[PDB]
Amino acid sequence: SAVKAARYGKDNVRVYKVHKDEKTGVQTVYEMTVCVLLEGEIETSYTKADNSVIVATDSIKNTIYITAKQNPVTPPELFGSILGTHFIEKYNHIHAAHVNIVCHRWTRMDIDGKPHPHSFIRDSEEKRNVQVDVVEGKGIDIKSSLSGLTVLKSTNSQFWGFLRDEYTTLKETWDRILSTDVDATWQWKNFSGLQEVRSHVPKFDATWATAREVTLKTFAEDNSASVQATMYKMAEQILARQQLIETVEYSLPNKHYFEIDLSWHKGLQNTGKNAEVFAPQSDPNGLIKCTVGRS
Amino acid sequence: SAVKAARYGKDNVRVYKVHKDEKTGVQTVYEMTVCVLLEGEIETSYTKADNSVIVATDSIKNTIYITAKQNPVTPPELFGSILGTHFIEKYNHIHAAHVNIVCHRWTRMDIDGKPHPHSFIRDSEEKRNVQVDVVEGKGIDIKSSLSGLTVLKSTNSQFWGFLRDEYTTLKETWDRILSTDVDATWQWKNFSGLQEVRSHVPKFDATWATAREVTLKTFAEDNSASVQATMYKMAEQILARQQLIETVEYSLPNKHYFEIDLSWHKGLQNTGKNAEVFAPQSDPNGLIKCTVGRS
Amino acid sequence: SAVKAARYGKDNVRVYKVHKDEKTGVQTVYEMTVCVLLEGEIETSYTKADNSVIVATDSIKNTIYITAKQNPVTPPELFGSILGTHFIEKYNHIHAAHVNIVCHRWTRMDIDGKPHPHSFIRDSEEKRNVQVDVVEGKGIDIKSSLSGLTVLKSTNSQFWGFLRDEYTTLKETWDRILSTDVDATWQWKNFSGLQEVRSHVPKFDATWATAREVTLKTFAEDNSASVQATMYKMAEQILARQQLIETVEYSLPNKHYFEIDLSWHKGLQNTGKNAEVFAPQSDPNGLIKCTVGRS
Amino acid sequence: SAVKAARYGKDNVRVYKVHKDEKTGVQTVYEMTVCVLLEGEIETSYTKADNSVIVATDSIKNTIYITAKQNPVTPPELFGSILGTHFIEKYNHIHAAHVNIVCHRWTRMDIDGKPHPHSFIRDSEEKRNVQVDVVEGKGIDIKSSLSGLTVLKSTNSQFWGFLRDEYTTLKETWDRILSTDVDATWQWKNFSGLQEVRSHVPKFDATWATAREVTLKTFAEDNSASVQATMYKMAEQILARQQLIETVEYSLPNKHYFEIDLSWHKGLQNTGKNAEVFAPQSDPNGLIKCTVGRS
Ligand SMILES: O=c1[nH]c(=O)c2nn[nH]c2[nH]1
Ligand SMILES: O=c1[nH]c(=O)c2nn[nH]c2[nH]1
Ligand SMILES: O=c1[nH]c(=O)c2nn[nH]c2[nH]1
Ligand SMILES: O=c1[nH]c(=O)c2nn[nH]c2[nH]1
Ligand code: NA
Ligand code: NA
Ligand code: NA
Ligand code: NA
Repeated sequence: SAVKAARYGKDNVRVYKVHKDEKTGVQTVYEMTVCVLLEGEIETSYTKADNSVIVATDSIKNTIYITAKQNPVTPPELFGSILGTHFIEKYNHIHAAHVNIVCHRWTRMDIDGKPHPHSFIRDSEEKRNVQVDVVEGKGIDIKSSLSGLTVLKSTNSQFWGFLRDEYTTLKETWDRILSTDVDATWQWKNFSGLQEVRSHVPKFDATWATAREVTLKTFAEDNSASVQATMYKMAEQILARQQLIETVEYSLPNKHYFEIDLSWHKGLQNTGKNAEVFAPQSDPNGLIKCTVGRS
Repeated sequence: SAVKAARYGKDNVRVYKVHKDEKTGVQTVYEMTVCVLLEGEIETSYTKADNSVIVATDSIKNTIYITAKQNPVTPPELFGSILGTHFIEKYNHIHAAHVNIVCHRWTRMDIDGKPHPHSFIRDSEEKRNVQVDVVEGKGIDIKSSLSGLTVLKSTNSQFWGFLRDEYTTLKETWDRILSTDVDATWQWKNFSGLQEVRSHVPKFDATWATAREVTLKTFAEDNSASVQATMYKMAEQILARQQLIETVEYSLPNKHYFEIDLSWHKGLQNTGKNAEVFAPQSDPNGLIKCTVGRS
Repeated sequence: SAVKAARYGKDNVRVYKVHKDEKTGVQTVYEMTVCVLLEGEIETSYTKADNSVIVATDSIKNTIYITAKQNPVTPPELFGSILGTHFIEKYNHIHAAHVNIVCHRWTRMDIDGKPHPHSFIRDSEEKRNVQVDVVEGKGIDIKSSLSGLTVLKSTNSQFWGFLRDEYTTLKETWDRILSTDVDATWQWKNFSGLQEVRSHVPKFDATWATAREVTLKTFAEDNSASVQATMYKMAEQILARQQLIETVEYSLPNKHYFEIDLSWHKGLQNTGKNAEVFAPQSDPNGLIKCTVGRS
Repeated sequence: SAVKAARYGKDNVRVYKVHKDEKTGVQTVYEMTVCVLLEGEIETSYTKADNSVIVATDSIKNTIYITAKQNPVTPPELFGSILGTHFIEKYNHIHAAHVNIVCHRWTRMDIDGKPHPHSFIRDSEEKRNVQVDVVEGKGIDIKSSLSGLTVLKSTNSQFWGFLRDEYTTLKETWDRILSTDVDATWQWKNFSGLQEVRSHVPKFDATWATAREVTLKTFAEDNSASVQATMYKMAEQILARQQLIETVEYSLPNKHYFEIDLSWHKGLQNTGKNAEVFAPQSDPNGLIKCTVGRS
């Protein structure tokens, strides 16, 4: 037998960081969950009990906090690139660092219509994430994303004209509910290393903002022919607004809301145009995926 | 043996309802999870296999949808009272109906600075809940609450002067992080029945708004001596602003953020005044409770 | 305003303990999650920022580990009683200690048909729990339970003869699936203090074993007329086998499995006697409760 | 813009199936959660609102139940292959079917030392899974796995000799706790189609059994030099016992149990040889991965 692939490190490292402006008293907080997995000349730790090649996961944990202490933790694309670069530069035998960061929301509170200098609220479990793969001799590959953005529209969603055969029971509809949890990923052009990442720092926050804004506006305004058609429109627009992105990926569940026929009860009408009460379905759910690139 | 207590029904009933304004095109959505448990002369279903006394849980489920179809689902205090009242009035042998409602957030989207007529976003897993106990001959007892309101302040929290003995290792602090998940309950004066509940309908939304506003403002502005002291201030203010409430209950975890001593590493200073990077602790957590009433 | 009730302490304290037999090499592990909440003359911590009355939750945490170090952690009824007793005896102003313990399963592995001296497997998320309320001048009240015991029977469950009216759509059935997650609680006679608890130590493990054995055997062998009827039989038997228990409580969801009519597809028969494929329903679910005592 | 990749279908389809022996009265149950995602000439559903190319996800759901009705659902490798094959053979424009199956445990109960004909218990959340990719012109690729197998050993785990530098604080140890959640995957030689899968049916259950048995025995008996070294031994043995497997993948968290120094309290000794009480750490955790193939 032989090791064909191997990576190891520390997962689920919770990190908080605060910035305090000594002049204004305004404080700003950041919270994330970090995973760092390393690859390199480490096969003998698996095959020969040779731990000398292992950078202990406990040490990787320490390194995550130390790096957050000495560097900005925002935008996460930059932090992840600095962290990953550290491992491949520090250890000669480590050749790739895989950094995943989940950013948690801490939005400044408004109290009496004025932003508070040091109080925050978790407004939704929506996350901003990055996957930063730092590979020696192959630069830095970054995938940025937003996830857990849960939305619903109560009309202006349709689904008709689909294939009908002996397995089909679904009725065509010209007016249905559409609800999903948005998982959207934009994949950046390869970067040659940390300097190139630094040269584009402002584009990371800007592109995340565009992705979110396009997602929400398209969802709200598209009289949707299907999840497929709507998600494609989102991807197209994001690609047109940031030329440094190569592809856009969407992963969308169709979280179904079923009509409830109540005509068995005193002839109550609750279907079609009379539909007011629906049953949200926890499972199963449609799952619709696509990766969109440049023609 | 004998039945000392018994209640049964349907839990986890997901319900959506939409309101459509035919004139303006504006739609409004409501989503909840409902539990209804009944008590009454039902002991023989347990002791003698006598199912004739059982209103099937499947039927309770149907009744929840039918009631949502024929009545407003807001405020949840009203809906729960109508639902509970139905069971005790409809079935002679049913003497209590216990209705729990969890309201899910569907906040209208703003697109290009203008509210959208039929698109919504789940802004946080914060819930608005009610527990409505409808008991024949004993009126309606309502407990309203907000839960899952997750907040953090990065300073203006203290904890010193606590008891110190041979079990104590915690250092006193004059500046720490405070984060919690707010669970706040206001208990209403007993109502004699559904008419009395109806007579106070506007106070339900108003009191929920006050509870939330007081929670947030007190959390942000109190230079906290402890969780205990801060939560008490919240309770006091809510009681002073709604005389129909008898008590206010708070349940607050202290979700700890620990300093990370990094001086072992190149003498890095990250404690006390130099503290920037912290380790959020998933567990354990302090848990602080109190019920506040009128003197 | 005034404090009407208050309790505080530390929740979610994970604890592991190992016992090593120096003679045989056999090791035995215990793992639990502990919550300790205290009551007493502590109202001024809430109303006057008087932290001198507070035993810090961090100290309660330390005390949990120290007590596990100096005392057996099994049976959990005993450990919880020792822990709770400590707080009310150690602190004059603390008058009640509320101890909740969740015991996690670590079952010894069998390797090549022989029990292994120090390797364990988590065989199910089924828990064994206790709630031990130690109240000064009122002894020790213990509620023991098993929870998360998930079971299914594929026949010998029925439900017919229930009430039918204009809200009823459920068909009567003489053969259905029954699945539930068992939550069973036995409430012990009040104990005057720790000595009395100690005098009954062997009965705690024995009664837990009986409760589980009765639950499983009754579930498997009862041709069930309803959840209500079956759970009552379980409670009766447990009460008859341990006279130190006063009441038995069951909390059982009916986790529904629905038939799937496939006759629309090539006349496939999958209902009634031909039912082979079913759709498990995640929600909603029936919820059936009862507390059984002695006549 | 252009579609670079696309797949869609139904996720989280819960399925139960029962087998009844008319002669013996013995019944056997199977429960799973199924996902089916399709690829093919479907890009116009995304780019041109052309739903004619869409096999509705609702129809995919129906097809999953119909296929379970007409075919054995065990072993899951076979069921997934039959299901995936159906879609690519039935629809000319569908060229790949991706089938994921999670099998849930329903182990027959033993009552009074005798196996019960129709009562089952969920003994752990451990799952048996398959990923079956059916691609037209490229056969069937199957990955089988076990997951959520949670284990602990209280000694005979070591970790010393790892790299030590300015980022290192971890002490070397010659006796520690090792606990993990086993995720083990065996990847089968490509199969040319469903007939070839059928020709190996008995090997699927046998290889799952071997994987589990090897996992448990190696975990229990290896005086472990590291997670890396131990997992490699498992992979090697599985590969040596089934020549139709090409690679074995392990994904193992190191779920840390920390010593608790209590010497600050009355000089209590709870470290090293005196270590009895430990603090399980929920996060962070080491994460160790490797894919092992044939040399
Ligand atoms: O938008 C939709 N896309 C689909 O592919 C589908 N299938 N069923 N319902 C659906 N809705
Ligand atoms: O606010 C706090 N209250 C407490 O009771 C406590 N105990 N430890 N830390 C604490 N912080
Ligand atoms: O056992 C049952 N009890 C009930 O009360 C019930 N209601 N619907 N189905 C049911 N099954
Ligand atoms: O088995 C282990 N492997 C590792 O790579 C490691 N790092 N810290 N502790 C560890 N334990
Ligand atoms: Na390197
Ligand atoms: Na009545
Ligand atoms: Na006392
Ligand atoms: Na095809």
